[PDB]
Amino acid sequence: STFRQEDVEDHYEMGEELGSGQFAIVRKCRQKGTGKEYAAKFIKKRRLSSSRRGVSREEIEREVNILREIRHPNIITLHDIFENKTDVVLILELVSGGELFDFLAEKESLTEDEATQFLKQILDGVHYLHSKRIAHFDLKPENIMLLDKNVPNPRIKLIDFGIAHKIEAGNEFKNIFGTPEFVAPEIVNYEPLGLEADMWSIGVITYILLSGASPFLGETKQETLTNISAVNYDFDEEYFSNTSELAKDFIRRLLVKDPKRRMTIAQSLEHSWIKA
Amino acid sequence: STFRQEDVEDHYEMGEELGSGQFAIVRKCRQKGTGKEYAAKFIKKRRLSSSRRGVSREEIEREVNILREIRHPNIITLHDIFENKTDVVLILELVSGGELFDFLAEKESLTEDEATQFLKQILDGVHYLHSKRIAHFDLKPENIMLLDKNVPNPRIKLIDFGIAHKIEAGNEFKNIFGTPEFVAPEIVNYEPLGLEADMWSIGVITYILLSGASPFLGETKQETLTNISAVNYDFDEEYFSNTSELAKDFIRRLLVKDPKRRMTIAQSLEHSWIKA
Repeated sequence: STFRQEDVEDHYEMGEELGSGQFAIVRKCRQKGTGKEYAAKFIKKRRLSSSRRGVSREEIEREVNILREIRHPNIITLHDIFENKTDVVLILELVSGGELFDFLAEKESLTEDEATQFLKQILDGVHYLHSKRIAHFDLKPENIMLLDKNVPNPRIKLIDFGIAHKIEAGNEFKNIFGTPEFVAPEIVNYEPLGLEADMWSIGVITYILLSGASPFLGETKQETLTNISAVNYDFDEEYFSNTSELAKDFIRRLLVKDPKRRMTIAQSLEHSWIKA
Repeated sequence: STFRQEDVEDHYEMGEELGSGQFAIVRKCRQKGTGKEYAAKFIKKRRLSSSRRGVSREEIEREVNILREIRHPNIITLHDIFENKTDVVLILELVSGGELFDFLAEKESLTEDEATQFLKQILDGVHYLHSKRIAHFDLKPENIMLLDKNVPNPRIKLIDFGIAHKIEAGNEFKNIFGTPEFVAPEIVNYEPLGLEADMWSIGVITYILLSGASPFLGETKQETLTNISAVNYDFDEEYFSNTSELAKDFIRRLLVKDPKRRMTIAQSLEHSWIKA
């Protein structure tokens, strides 16, 4: 594929920095032709043959390709793609209403009806992707952005696909990526991956939505990963004293070591806790 | 343990930024009491209970503890430790002569006698650590700094211990850390770890010193890790056409999937290729 070999500065005005990914730098920008505001994602390119400062070209295309197919209200849109020697610049949809992580702390804990209002939107977005055999692999509060934060039940779009793959496979797909807190045991153990890893993440997100705490985080990175592979977590009455058995079951049907016994996305939408 | 709960700015002047680690920010600084120049490493602290922006407190102490014991000419020294709400600030020795990665590209390839001049110093530093049962876990050209770059056979000190552990164990130690290119298969497969992982890294460094290329890097992260677990590499005549069998053997006795059959640090110093 080929992106626009042009100066992004010619068509978009840069300013206010937003996210700060590993090799990704996000900046709030302004389209000159219309005045519309967009979000520009700078992806540094893997330099001279053998290096690690930057993302590989082949890995950048993968992300673009996925954003191209993608088309769903609860999911980000890619408008333009630029490129130069050093960086590829994805012009993306701007979601100004802040991350879900930010939103949580200020409420600190949601009611089950509120929690399911957020969850339904995720499950819709994740359902759409899984239909097209796309695994996000990085579902977490930081990649769940609200359109408007100051409305009663805020509406969300999913962001960041630098790690998403198409599981278009009678193949084998393994590797280690994502944030330790949210990764499924197969990623931790370096075992075959599928769409099932995202269902583990949602289980973790849901735990965080209800309790506020992360089910698997420990005092060290080592320990966080031990807990995940072991599946060492419990519904600590502290938070789950007044949580329904259905809500518990939903989470308990998603945090299952064996990816096959783990719930799928269509089963999650048919659950009594989520279903109307 | 307890660090200096004081403003680092009161005792050291900041300026020129050097490295840019994940949660670590390195800055070149100047001691006020003497005028001596030091390197200040800012470590962001893991914030409200459940988070990932920053290193855990327990993980920061571990690094400090290791730098405290540490005492060897080819190894960095920790002078002071400060702390505030957000960051812990390690005042470290300043190594101005740039990274080994930087040095390589401008040469771009070393002679075996030169290569062993660098290697001996590493093996000495790594030997000292392994004696005290300390595994660096992050041996790579970016963590190997030269004192003076413009001298014939430059002298090096090892840096960055945010990932180093003491393998003081009738215990189990597993987790995933380091740069994909240099990590040993047991880290990739999430299997028990020991001092042996560092011997894999040196094998990789040595390959890079002689050839310039990284033995296991592929076009994607997935592929890089496949090659490591598989141990898929060959002495490509392109680079190794004129490389000695001893140099080959040394590398070949270090890139062994099974950590036990892999060479130990004392065996590496007794090798004909390294030994006087």
